[PDB]
Amino acid sequence: MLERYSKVDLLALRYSPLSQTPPGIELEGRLRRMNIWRTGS
Amino acid sequence: MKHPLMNVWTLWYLENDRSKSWEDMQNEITSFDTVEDFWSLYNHIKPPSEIKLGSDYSLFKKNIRPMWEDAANKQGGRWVITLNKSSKTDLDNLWLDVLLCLIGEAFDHSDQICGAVINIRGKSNKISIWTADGNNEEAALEIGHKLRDALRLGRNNSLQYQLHKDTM
Repeated sequence: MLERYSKVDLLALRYSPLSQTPPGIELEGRLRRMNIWRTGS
Repeated sequence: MKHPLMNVWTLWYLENDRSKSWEDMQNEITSFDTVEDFWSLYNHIKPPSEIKLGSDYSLFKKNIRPMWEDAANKQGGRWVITLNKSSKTDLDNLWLDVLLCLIGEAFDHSDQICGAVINIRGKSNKISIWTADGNNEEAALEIGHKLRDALRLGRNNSLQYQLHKDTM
């Protein structure tokens, strides 16, 4: 039960402001370098 | 305030390149240990339907690598979901569901799960859940049947467990 989240639970937190924070620039750099960075983000 | 995950998870991206070796095609992207940090990453990466052919996404915990050579996988095996008659978003949704099952720790034998891999190929796409012990039938079977539930797989979609190791 502890540290267990259902699909509904996890989805709810998707709209959390902390879930809205964009990746750091280093990570973003790595994502663009791999070309896996989502377009128009 | 962030909600902690049971495990640290690491995203890996494989880009198929004839020049480099199987292991060297794999690229470690980032690690996270909270629900919020997961969504941050997931919202800002291309879905599986949009990545190059021959490429993989993989998510693994305990700093385990998506490689045969890793000790955590050597005695392990995997449930393999071959996707036939699946849409691009069916793929994206099924992959996302697998991710949520893993980071959510939805399995009773969550200790046995090492990670999940999605392979993007033209002939056939595959999503696999890697297990730590191939000989632990009860753990595999529980993970298998719950996976079939959480993913709500159709009859056309096949689910088969297999050992990583090549053995007679």
